[PDB]
Amino acid sequence: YKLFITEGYEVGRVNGLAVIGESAGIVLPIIAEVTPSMEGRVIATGRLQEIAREAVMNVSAIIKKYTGRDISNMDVHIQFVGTYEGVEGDSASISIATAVISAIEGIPVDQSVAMTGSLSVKGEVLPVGGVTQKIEAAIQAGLKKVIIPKDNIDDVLLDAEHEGKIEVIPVSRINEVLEHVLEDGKKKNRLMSKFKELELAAV
Amino acid sequence: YKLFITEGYEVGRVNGLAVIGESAGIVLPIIAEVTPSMEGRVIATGRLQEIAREAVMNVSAIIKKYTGRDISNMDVHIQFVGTYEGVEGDSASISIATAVISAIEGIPVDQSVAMTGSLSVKGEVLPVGGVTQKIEAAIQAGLKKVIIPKDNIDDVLLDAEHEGKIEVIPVSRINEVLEHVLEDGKKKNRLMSKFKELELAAV
Amino acid sequence: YKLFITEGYEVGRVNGLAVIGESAGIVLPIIAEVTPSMEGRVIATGRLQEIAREAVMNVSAIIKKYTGRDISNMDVHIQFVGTYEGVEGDSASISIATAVISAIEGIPVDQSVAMTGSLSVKGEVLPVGGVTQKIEAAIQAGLKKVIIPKDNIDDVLLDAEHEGKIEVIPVSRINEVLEHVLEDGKKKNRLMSKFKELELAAV
Amino acid sequence: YKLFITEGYEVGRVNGLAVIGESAGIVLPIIAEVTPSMEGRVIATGRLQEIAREAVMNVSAIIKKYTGRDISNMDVHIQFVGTYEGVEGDSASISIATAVISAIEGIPVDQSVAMTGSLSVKGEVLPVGGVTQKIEAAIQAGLKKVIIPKDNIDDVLLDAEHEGKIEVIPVSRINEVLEHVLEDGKKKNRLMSKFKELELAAV
Amino acid sequence: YKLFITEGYEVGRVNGLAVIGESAGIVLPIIAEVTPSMEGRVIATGRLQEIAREAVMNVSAIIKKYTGRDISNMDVHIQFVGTYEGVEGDSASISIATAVISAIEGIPVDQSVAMTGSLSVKGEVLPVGGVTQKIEAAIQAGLKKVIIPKDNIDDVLLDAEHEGKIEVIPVSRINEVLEHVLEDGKKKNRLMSKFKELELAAV
Amino acid sequence: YKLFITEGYEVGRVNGLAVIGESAGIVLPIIAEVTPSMEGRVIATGRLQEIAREAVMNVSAIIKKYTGRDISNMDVHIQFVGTYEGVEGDSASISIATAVISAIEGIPVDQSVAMTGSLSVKGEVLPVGGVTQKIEAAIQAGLKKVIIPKDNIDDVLLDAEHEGKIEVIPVSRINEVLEHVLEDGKKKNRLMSKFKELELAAV
Ligand SMILES: [Ca+2]
Ligand SMILES: [Ca+2]
Ligand SMILES: [Ca+2]
Ligand SMILES: [Ca+2]
Ligand SMILES: [Ca+2]
Ligand SMILES: [Ca+2]
Ligand SMILES: [Ca+2]
Ligand SMILES: [Ca+2]
Ligand SMILES: [Ca+2]
Ligand SMILES: [Ca+2]
Ligand SMILES: [Ca+2]
Ligand SMILES: [Ca+2]
Repeated sequence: YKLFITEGYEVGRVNGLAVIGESAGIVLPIIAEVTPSMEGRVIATGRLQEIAREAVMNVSAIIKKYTGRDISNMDVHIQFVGTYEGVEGDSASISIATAVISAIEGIPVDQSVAMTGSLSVKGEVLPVGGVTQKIEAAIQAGLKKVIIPKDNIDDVLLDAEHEGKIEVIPVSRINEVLEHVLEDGKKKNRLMSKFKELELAAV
Repeated sequence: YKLFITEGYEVGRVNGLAVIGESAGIVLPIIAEVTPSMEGRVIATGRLQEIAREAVMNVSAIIKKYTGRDISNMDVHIQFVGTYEGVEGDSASISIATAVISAIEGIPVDQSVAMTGSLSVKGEVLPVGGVTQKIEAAIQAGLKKVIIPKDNIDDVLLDAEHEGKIEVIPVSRINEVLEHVLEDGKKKNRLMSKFKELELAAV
Repeated sequence: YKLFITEGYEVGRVNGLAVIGESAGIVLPIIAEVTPSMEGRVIATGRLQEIAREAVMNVSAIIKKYTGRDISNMDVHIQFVGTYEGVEGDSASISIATAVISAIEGIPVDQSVAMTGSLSVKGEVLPVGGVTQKIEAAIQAGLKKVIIPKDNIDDVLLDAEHEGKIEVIPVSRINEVLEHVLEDGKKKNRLMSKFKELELAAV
Repeated sequence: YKLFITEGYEVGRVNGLAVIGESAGIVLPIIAEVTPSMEGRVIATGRLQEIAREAVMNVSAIIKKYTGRDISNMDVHIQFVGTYEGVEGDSASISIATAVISAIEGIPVDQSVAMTGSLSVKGEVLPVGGVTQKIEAAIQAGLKKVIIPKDNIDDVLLDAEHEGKIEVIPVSRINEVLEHVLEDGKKKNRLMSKFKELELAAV
Repeated sequence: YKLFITEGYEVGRVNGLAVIGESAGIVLPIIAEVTPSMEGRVIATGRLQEIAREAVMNVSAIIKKYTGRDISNMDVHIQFVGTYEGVEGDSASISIATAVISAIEGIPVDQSVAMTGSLSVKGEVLPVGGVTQKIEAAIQAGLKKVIIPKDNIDDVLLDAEHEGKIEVIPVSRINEVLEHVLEDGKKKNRLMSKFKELELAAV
Repeated sequence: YKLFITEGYEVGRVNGLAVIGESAGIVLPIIAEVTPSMEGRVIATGRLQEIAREAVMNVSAIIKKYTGRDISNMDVHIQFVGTYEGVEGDSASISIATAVISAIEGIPVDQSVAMTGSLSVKGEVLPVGGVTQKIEAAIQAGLKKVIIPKDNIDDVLLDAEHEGKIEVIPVSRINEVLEHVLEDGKKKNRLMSKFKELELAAV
């Protein structure tokens, strides 16, 4: 049995990447759900709950500004799949942000694409540590692609036999992440049209 | 005397399964109660309190979304029956989730059915470790059926004389767990009607 | 001098029973006090503080649900009388639960009645170990009655000359414990009227 | 030089009594200070730190209930004067409780009065071991009076020439201890007025 | 990879300075975003969230008074780039205030200029601790200029080889900070015209 | 660098006095700003925000009654200069009230005068604790005068070498505070003319 899925499309689930110990990479799947608040809360537990809060607050800024979803009146539940002492997650993890966008919009995410990076409140993907070891974990898991922050491209140093095994996609901003992982369709086209103004503002 | 009941129907009580040490299985009964908050709290103590928090937060997402119960204004008390050093429970244990649903709805649970698995915030039952040893513990306890995550079916390897002694029921999602363990009746039919939208969204 | 009282009625004090070593029984008196929180805390120290927490959290569920006392805004102080290495107390000890109910309601407890058992969050008295040795300790202390969980009746095996010396009262639920130990009067009648719904829900 | 004072009145200092080895008595002075917490802590070190915690938690119940001092927002520092291997202190020692009340109220304690006993969470003074040997230690120290738990009066057996040398004062409850040791004055009268409800509730 | 940018102009991003431990300086970039409130909230998490609240409330006074932006009907998201135990930020940090003004006005900030100081509700820049160590951190980061409170000029003591490497700009008030860091243009000229009345009122 | 100014006149800034720990005095400068509400809010953060609310609500009564300023349609921002765990401020601090009056009227306050006291809703200055230690802090800061509540005159006990170093001014009411600290001029004369009716009503 595995705790991640490696192919196919699922709503609210993203294959993020993290580190354990100082250096070893892991696949850290995130599952998100949004509910009416019946003020809304970020509902998370465990050692990574602060990263969940960072990611959800940061993605909420972009969701309010560019899509107009009233995420402040939602409860946002973040689940980390897999429990390990010593996990270090990405600040404001883009995997968590992506899972929330998927959950709110009902648009599934490609499970064959892993990702790492930190989401800024403006929508930029900021660089992170451990990118080589995270890519190695994605290869060992049988994933097809890995999204990384563009400023981490020169941090990648793979041995001879991790080379050629995974596609590495550098990104600047969240809308590029979404382009690469959301299932193609009308819903996706509508959502990306809203995030166009984020891209225009940034470039 | 035993600490579990093996037949009959009881509100708020579920025969979960866990491991002690690395490998040995145990029956881990859960008892849940919900109260008005007089914000509500998850009230749990001991070594497994984090699993209780995970389960209750995850089941709360599905309860709010699909049934509309205001579980955020309830106190949720989780009790683990039996105290053992070295118990490892299922992340977000489905036994705890089930006990909470039973307690809130007032619908009793079949004590002859044990279960193991992890509840996702979306209602899926995720795979767990130790399923063979947990099934062995259920057989030694005299239980009739065991619910397991479907992805763990190929993890089961029972000796000649544990074979034929217990029914093993693989599940994908929480609504299937409820179908197998809640007492038949009008209350159950009403509740399952609400969870229909979860099943439709998932398939 | 003794550390327990064996006759008479006192608020907040209950003669519980425990084991020391593997097998030897002891009388373990509990004294409880409740105070305004000036969120409230469970205040306990020593080797048995976890049992105190279990008992107080479990009894709080039933107090909130059936009596409406705002115990979440109280500090609950639990004292164990007598200090011994190697004491094993009853999980969620009913003696502690009873002491708390007595303390909150101001209704004294019969000191001639000892008790053992574990309180469920639903109000049931769950079975415990060592009941014969605990009854022996109650007899040696000169107590008149001992409340035990009903599922432990067939665990009792007393020698010829412990026989006939103490009344053994099996119980299913907390309201029966209270019926046997609280001082008769208007206060008691009012309290038991509230716990009637617990009995009805259980049977 | 001595480590105890035997006459006069001092804030926060009480001449308690303890045992060393199995049987020998000692005077064990306690010094307490309370500070704002800048949640408050019980700050104690050494072999007797658990007795300090018991005493301070138990006296805190009575302080909150009857005097309304917010002792939960104070740090409570307990010092044992004199360092000896093998000291056995009184559970929930009344000397520690008294020192804390004195420190919080700013009312000095009579250094000519020693005391032994255990404080209940309800304000009762519970019996202790070794009272004869503790009285002997108080006589050898030149103290004038010794407060003991009333249930220990029949434990006193003094030789011919310890007789007639010290006044022995049996007590039921903490308010009687305070009456005997706090310096007379307006502050004391105000404090004792608050503890009147404890005495009324007890009798 | 770095977490700060050292040249160029970006909306909503400012290179602030902080201390870690007692003495060591760090560059602490701030990213701000403002959104419609869909009352508005200050949205911040982590150890520095109180400094974020102080800065945003203080800058809001000056924004309302002098520019008339309805910041009370905005959500203000503050992100600290870089996560470190033991960071001590500037009270009411001017870097946070500047980031908010930039975000609301859409006027980018010079990334080659670091800053430290505390914003008063009247628009003054108040002195801070650790200015030498903060300047050292800015030099080690390759920044070109550092804005400091004027009252901290005599606190600067740089070794021989930190000297000559960075321009140090003392300021009295926020409008001077903006003059030094906002990108020149029509937007900036319009904004500074509004803050003219702040300067006139102050001098 | 210091966080207080000790000479000169500034709008909206007052050198208040507070205590840290139990006893030590500190200078606690307050800075206030008022803005149109664009209902108005009291905007304050940190550990002292309740004192800010008390002071601003109490001073608002006197401002509405005697000066007719529509302070209910203003936002009132209160800043405490200096951040310390364990600060205890004056209830309804007169320093905060004074800062607000100065800010609304545009009349600067003498920075050489410190003050302590609590403002009543009727304009009286009520007594406070720690006045000796607060005066000591003002002397150590190099302030020239300290305003105290008249009922605290007999609480002052300064050592030989704090004596003769600061002028101590006892007051009954807010209009006397203003007479001593507001800059002389036409604005002040106009304001004091309005508060004349407060003095007449009080005497
Ligand atoms: Ca390729
Ligand atoms: Ca590539
Ligand atoms: Ca079968
Ligand atoms: Ca099957
Ligand atoms: Ca009988
Ligand atoms: Ca019987
Ligand atoms: Ca005598
Ligand atoms: Ca006597
Ligand atoms: Ca230069
Ligand atoms: Ca310069
Ligand atoms: Ca003079
Ligand atoms: Ca004078």
